[PDB]
Amino acid sequence: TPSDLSESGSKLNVDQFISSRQFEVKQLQLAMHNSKAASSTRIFQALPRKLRRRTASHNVRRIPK
Amino acid sequence: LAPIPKGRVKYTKRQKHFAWLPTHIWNAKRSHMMKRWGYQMVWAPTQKCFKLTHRLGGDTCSSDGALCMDSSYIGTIIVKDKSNDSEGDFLKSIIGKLTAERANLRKYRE
Amino acid sequence: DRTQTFIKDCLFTKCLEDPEKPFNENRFQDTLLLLPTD
Amino acid sequence: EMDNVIRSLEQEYRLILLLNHRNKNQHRAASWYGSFNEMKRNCGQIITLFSSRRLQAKRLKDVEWVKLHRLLQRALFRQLKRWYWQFNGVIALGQFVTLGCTLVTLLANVRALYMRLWEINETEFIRCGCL
Amino acid sequence: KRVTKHPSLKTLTHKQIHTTIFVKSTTPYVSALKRINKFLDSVHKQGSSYVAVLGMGKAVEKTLALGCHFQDQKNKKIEVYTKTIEVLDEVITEGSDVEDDDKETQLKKRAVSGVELRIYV
Amino acid sequence: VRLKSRYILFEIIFPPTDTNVEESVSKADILLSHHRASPADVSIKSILQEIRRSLSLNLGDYGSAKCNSLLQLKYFSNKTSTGIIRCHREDCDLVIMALMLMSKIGDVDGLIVNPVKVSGTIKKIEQFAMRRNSKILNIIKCSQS
Amino acid sequence: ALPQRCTFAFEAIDPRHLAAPKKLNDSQRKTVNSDDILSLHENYPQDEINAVFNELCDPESRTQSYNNQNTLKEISARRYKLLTATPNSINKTTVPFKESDDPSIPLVI
RNA sequence: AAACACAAA
RNA sequence: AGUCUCCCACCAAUUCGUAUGCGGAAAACGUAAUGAGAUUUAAAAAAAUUGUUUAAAUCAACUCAUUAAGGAGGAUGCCCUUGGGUAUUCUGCUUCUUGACCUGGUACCUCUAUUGCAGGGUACUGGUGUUUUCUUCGGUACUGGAUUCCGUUUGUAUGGAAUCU
Ligand SMILES: [Mg+2]
Ligand SMILES: [Mg+2]
Ligand SMILES: [Mg+2]
Repeated sequence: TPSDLSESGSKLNVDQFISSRQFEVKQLQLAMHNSKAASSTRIFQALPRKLRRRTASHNVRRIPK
Repeated sequence: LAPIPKGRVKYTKRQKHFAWLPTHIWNAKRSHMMKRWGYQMVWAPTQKCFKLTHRLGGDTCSSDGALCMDSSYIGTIIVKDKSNDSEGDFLKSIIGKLTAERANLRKYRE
Repeated sequence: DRTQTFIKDCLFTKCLEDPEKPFNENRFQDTLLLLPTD
Repeated sequence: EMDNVIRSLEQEYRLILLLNHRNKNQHRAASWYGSFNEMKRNCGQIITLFSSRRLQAKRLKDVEWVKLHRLLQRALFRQLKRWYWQFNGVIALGQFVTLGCTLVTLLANVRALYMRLWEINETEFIRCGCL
Repeated sequence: KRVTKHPSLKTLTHKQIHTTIFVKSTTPYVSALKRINKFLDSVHKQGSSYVAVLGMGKAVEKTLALGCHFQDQKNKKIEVYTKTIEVLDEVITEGSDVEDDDKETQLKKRAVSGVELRIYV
Repeated sequence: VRLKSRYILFEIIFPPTDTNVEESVSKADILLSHHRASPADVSIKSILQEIRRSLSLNLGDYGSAKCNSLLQLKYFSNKTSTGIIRCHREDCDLVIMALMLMSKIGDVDGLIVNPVKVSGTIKKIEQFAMRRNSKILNIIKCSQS
Repeated sequence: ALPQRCTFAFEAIDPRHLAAPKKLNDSQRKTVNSDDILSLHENYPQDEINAVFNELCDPESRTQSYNNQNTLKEISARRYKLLTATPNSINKTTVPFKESDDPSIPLVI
């Protein structure tokens, strides 16, 4: 079970989630890059600051009085 | 003189002096707003684009992009001659009086 | 988790430039909380 | 042969919806959230149609085969590359990688089920009315 | 007779424009060297091999000078090609007192020889 | 807050002090005869101890006390004789004058120290070192003809 | 490079109709000489330009353009039902134009 | 260092 | 500077369809008129921020509770005494997108290729109906660049797909 039920809500563990799905990730990486899969360098670069955004709050909203 | 249109009562009640562009909310959420000549136009976007406009819209060669301007604030009049449904000999003199005869020439007409 | 951590490191070495940055500064949370905010 | 894949896909869709319900307000204006919400649409549209396999209880389908053939070639060779690139760019930043790796794993496990469904349905796809 | 000359048609898709310097008649020598070095360093990030150096008319002499500089200074293979460039010119034809700019404009073709100079890494 | 650092790039140049032998006058010939190599008895702690001794010998007690607060040799390899000395923005002049007043190594004599680039970050120092290394190859290729 | 006289007017589709901004056919990009710009000054459809201008000036056609302005839900349902068409060999993410239940929009450049 | 977090303190 | 809030895709609308003192896209946002209040209080004492961290003779400062936009008539006060201008208060009109959500019944049309029946839409009536998950849960959208193949006045004047980074 990648997710279980606990005290507050449901807990999802990244460990087993990516452990059980490993060969699928390998096949995905092989389908994306063929000759660069054997190499280990920087393919993905930093996101431009123009496209960079900011994080909002976790609440819904505050109504006017 | 045509009045302001009928959009949303809430937003229409806000202006009451300066009309709103059909992209007012978008520009206000993207660029800055100001109200000078009975209207509300854009001043400048949040991100600085001094050197960006030069390399994009200017006379430069290395310009890979485009710039879009909401220029709906520019008001226009359509004039038609109803003295007859034929050549506008009245509109000729009207334009020659309104602007210099540069406007009233064979090039801009033909 | 050891081979799992090796897989995560070989995955982070493609996106990030320093693979042992988050594990050293403790940014890889082992638990994902899923609950409506109360 | 089909029920296992359907159960796997609905189990993935449940986790997708559960984490979306919580990350809806945290990351509102985000580029990767667009792809994440775009994936859930296709997932649910395939899930409702293959749940209709049990909604009817007949021989499988007559035209929903064509519907599936239309809906399968929109995320496999069309929107897989950009999705993967954005799911890796959200990790390359370094701010939020804990859910980024999980999202990458979600995509990796979801595309495998789609490929399995394609390679299974090849025979009746080429048999019924097309391909 | 009043006649004006517009630039020549340039149809470059996305990357022919990047790794290409158009040497003007007023472009300085050192600025051209700097831009050529920047282009040479950015080519393999753009994904090309060479840098195009295009000049026509008066700037052909200093374009060939730019080429001869990197010929032996940095020991980089250069290629010189001779091409033809067609330019459209608006002329006024005789046919009261109007503005000089607002007259009958007729397009006329004019061919000029130019030099393209490619530099390898 | 930020600690204001200022790295110092120095080179060890060996003048061809030999009056009995005739020499070739050119650019790359003298560049090769001045950049021949560093001796084996060359390391980081042997150069740091020498510069620490010279600092106390030239400036004094307080001059060494104020300068030895952040005096470290970050990167140095004896194959190319290029070193990066970290110091404060206040004591950069002191370290430069000490590197100028460097007489000799305790066992190796006949050498000079040349400060080339001074900057407040290591990235620009590395970029300038790469540019200098690229420039060095040009005269070599030209003279090999 | 283009001359002074350049005015292109026609009747376009509502931009909400398109799903993605698909680029035009790019195959004759290499065969672009000055003869085409020379012929552009000669070949010009004045009739359609004047028709579009009169449609935009007249307040009757300008209001008739607002005859059937479909909503985002309408276009969404049309795109959802374009999934099941008669040609079951090509995937089309767009919706065809109709000469009866669709608005023709006059535009000027 | 800065900058980030329903962390951690 | 700060462990504060918000914008940085849209949606004739399960999408805060919010004409609510004014300005404002929003904001734990600015300000205006009146009345009251002090662990005996709506709430300060025995989310963020701040060394002291509002007041507690009067003033000054903080908190909360009311005042919807425009046009017309009458009364009062001021310069002015044909008349006109400003401020306050009472009657009262204009500002109009067949919309809380959800259940049941009736009436009409389409698909599944005869029917009773099975599902969706619209028009009407009746009702608090276990809407106790009192914090996110709706719809659509491949936004880097290069090249190649195929069909076209029988229909659409442009569409389909492929390889590499
Ligand atoms: Mg700071
Ligand atoms: Mg800080
Ligand atoms: Mg800060």
